Amino acid sequence: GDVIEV
Repeated sequence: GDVIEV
């Protein structure tokens, strides 16, 4: 899956 850091 993805790693999303915002």
